[PDB]
Amino acid sequence: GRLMDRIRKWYYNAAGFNKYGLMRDDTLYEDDDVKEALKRLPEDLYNERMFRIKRALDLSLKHRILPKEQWVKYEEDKPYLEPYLKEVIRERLEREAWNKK
Amino acid sequence: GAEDLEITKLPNGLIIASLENFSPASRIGVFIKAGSRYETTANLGTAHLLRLASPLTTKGASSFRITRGIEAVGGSLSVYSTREKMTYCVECLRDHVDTVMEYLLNVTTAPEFRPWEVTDLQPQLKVDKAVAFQSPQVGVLENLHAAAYKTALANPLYCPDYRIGKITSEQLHHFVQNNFTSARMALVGIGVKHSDLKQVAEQFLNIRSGAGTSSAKATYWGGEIREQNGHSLVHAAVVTEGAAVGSAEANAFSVLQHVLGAGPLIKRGSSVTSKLYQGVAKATTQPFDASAFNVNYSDSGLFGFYTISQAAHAGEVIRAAMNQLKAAAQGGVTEEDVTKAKNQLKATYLMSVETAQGLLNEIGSEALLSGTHTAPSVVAQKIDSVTSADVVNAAKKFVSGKKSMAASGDLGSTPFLDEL
Amino acid sequence: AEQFLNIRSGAGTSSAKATYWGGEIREQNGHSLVHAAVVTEGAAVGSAEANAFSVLQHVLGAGPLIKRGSSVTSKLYQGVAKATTQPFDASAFNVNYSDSGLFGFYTISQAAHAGEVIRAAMNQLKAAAQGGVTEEDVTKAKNQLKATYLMSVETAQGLLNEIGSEALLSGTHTAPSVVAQKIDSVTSADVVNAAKKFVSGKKSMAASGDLGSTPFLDEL
Amino acid sequence: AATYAQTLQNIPETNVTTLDNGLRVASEESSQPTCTVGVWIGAGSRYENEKNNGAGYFVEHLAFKGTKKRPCAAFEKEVESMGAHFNGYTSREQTAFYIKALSKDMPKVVELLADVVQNCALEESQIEKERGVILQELKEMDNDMTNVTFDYLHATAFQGTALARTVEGTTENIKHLTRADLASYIDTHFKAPRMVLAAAGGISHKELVDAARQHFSGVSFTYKEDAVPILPRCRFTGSEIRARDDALPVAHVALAVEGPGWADPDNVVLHVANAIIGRYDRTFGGGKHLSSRLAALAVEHKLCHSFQTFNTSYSDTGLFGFHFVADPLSIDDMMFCAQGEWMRLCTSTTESEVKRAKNHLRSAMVAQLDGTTPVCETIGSHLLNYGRRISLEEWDSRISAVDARMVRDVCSKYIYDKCPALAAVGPIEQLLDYNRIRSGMYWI
Repeated sequence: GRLMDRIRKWYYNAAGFNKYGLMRDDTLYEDDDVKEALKRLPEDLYNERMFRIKRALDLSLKHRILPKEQWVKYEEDKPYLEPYLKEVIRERLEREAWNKK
Repeated sequence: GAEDLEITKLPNGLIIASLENFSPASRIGVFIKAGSRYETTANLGTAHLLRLASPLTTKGASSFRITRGIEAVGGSLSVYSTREKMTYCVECLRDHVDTVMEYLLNVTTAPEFRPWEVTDLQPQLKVDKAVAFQSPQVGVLENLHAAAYKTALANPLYCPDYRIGKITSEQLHHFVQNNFTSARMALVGIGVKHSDLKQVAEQFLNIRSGAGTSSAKATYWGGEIREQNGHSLVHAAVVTEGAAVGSAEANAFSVLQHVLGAGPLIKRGSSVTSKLYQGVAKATTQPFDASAFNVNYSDSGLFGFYTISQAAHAGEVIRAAMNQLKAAAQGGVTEEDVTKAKNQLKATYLMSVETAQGLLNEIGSEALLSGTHTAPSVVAQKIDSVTSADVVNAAKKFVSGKKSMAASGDLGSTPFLDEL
Repeated sequence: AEQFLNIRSGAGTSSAKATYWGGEIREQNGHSLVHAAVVTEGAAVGSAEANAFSVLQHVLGAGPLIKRGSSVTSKLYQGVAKATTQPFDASAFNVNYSDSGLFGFYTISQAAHAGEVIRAAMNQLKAAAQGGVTEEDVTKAKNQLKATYLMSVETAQGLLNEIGSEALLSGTHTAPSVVAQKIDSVTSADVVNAAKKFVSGKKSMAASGDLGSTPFLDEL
Repeated sequence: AATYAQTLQNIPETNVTTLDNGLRVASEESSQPTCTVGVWIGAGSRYENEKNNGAGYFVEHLAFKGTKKRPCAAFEKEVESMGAHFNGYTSREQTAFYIKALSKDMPKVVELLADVVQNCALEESQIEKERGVILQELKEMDNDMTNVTFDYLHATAFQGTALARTVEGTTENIKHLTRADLASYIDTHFKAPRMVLAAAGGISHKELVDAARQHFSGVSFTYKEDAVPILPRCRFTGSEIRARDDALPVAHVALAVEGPGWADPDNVVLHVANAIIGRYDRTFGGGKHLSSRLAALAVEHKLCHSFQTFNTSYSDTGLFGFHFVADPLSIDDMMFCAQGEWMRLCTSTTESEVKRAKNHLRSAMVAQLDGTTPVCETIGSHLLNYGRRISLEEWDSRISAVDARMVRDVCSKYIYDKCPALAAVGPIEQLLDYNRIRSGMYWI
């Protein structure tokens, strides 16, 4: 329901990665699944993620953040990887299930 | 058990052949009119990559399930193809047909050609092509078709180098959407009941009607492509435009073929019934080989001879093969030679169907470029019904027609098309 | 040279005569640009028929003289220009070997327009073989050739090459005035004949790129 | 429609009838216009000795160059002109000559066969010609690493015995074998009690045997003549032979333990076992998803260009092992995983694996009877080795009785802690130490 649909927007702003100009998916810990997903991203999406991340690291070393104008807005955050990652995991679960059978 | 060979032809033009020989194993296949023939300078090699792409994920089954699934029931899945026909078939024990069928269905009608899978697959073209070319035999045929034609058929059967890695998921999809159409496909199937194979073709074969992309006419060039590569052995092939599939002049060439000699019948034996072999034999002294070459395509064909010989003797060997062709065009054909051949041809034909693969191929080939099954007695009737004159004429057509030649090896002593 | 050089005497291995085939080798490689060259047996070195071709060369056009400029004095260039719309290039190809030579044109053009570009280069050759050569064109050429020759010797390299080439395939030094005398002493007819020799002779062609729209030797 | 179970039963039976001279005639009649008939002889390099090694192969080269009743030219012309294909081979324990023609010619064929095995011309001039030819085939075969390796595998696995020899023989034996030795070999080995006339296609067993009695005459007098000789047993040796040539592009390696021999039922389990490991080659599209673990690893780690398992049988023994082709720098890892898979076989096979292995095996046996020539090959072989025909219906019965537990026991029985035979050819520096390999023979 549209209840926690607000909570999310709240958490999203509490987290604060948007202050670094990062997308939610940019902050994912790169375990195995995530690593595979990243290999599937189209070139353009991949390079954009790369610049965003490098940009964030540079801000982090400088101990600064992006001007308020440049912060990613909750509703404009692109879940660019979630689709691929969801697929990668099903495939894995398929194989896992099949190899027990 | 022993009877029939039904063959329906659904609404959309999708032909279904079928024969129950009660074999403990089945072998279903999807024949299609498609190949490097419909390729354009723009999408060269896409047919080849498609061939290697059979195991990639589909809309109904995943790359993983396709392989594990088929293997679980001791089945097999393969794709054979020529410049103008692609066959996707699967084999397995009778009790698993329904299981193996799902993947065959999925592969040919529901590929996804996911970009990544496709990107990882492409370097395979380099490998696949590397083993094939281990046979000099293959290199010259590629060049032959490129010298014999200006288009369509001139297109190579193996993805050219410069294009490895450049084919796209688009091109694959587009190639499939414009060629794998019900009016260009036939669902043949040995070891099964016609009703079953038909109920399948219906409720499941989606990609309906159409004829999509039409191949450009096969223009004849008549070129000569030579390849100096050092090999102690020179492979040469000289041909001329010949008969097309189902052409009246076809049966004629096929016979002139055996008369000239096409393949040994006795292990390590000499071929006396081969005028061509025998002729060359009297010409050279060292090891060699020579045969009657004959290909019949939809809108064209090639005919001539193919020779393998030591470099220094390619000259004498090729001339010899020629003199033997002219000598035949000038009535150098006994009424008996025509008799012997006719038998070797009928025998060869009949033996070439004992194979589950051989039979399915024969059946499906007709059901695709026809829609009917010429009885064996009929094909026999058509073969011997070839006069001694027809044969001498075929030979004439060669001596007169514009020749195209393809050779490779240490061509230092190999003659040029204009010196024969 | 004397009190030092030792491997000596004779002429050793003699090269086999240069037989002429007249083939057509095509190379499909994808390149957005198609390079094509169509020639015919040309003239040998030391041959009187040489000068004629060299001149028909400049008449047809062989290399630009104005940076980024159009070549008007180039019939071949000009001809092709009227034919295609996109970028390209075209020149008179001419090689003179000991016992043979090659002559024709060379063209670089976008794939899709190779057809129109090569035809054009051809029509411009036939048009020249049919007396399409002004007495003035022959005059202009003769100068461009004498100039090109004279400039091509300011280089230490260029000079040594010129000198040495003669002293090897001759043993003498044709004075510059003599080479000049030989060049302009080429009738307007000689030129039209050279052109004829091309349109009639057996051609050999070599092309490479996305030849999808490039014509075959038998289609020209 | 009809089930696999039934299609198996409705398979025409194989008829066998022995003559009075000891020859056995067998066939499987089909409704086919074309057929295959030939004689399978229980002879081969194993029957040769140190001095005639290669004779049976030399005899294979003359077998077709004409008989006494009809010289070279005539013989070939007669076979060619009827559209018949004449072929055959010779191995360590089995030889064969068979023909592919129209069922219509079945009887004339049988006459041709009998003329070949009984009346080889052995023309003195011909022998000197096949001498040079065989010498050429040796240099050619010398460049086929796969065979050079299996020869070496036999050479060491059965060192000091008859099975240690190659089928083609030695350079010496071929440079000197005589018209006599070839005659002697034929007169010593090609005999009715040791031969089997098998036929497949559209042929009447009766018409066959009738044509048989007619051309296979030579009736024996003494008891010696119709007694089938028992060969001295070949001792197996755990050992290795390393032929190193870093100049070769890729290395070949074959490892094997001693097999039970034709007669033993376990061979059914061993074959099932081999199906679990299976085979591979860089063109298998299945790639990383292949069910064979070794195949998967091979793909995931680029372990080799190819590999194959095998269970080569012989009368009293055999070789159970595997062979792979790999780049100089991946030999070690390949061997590691391979032996690893053998240990998995002995200690932790799964019902799922055997279940699948069986289906693969069933398809394989069926696929071995795909045509007249192959059905004929089976009959000739079965008789000569099992003394009868084993129908697919039987094979399937046996194959279906195999389970995990059984594969483990059989494999442990032939592989676990055994000294293997090793043959390595090529740039093999990275593969090393028999000892290390011997240790790979135990503890999963």
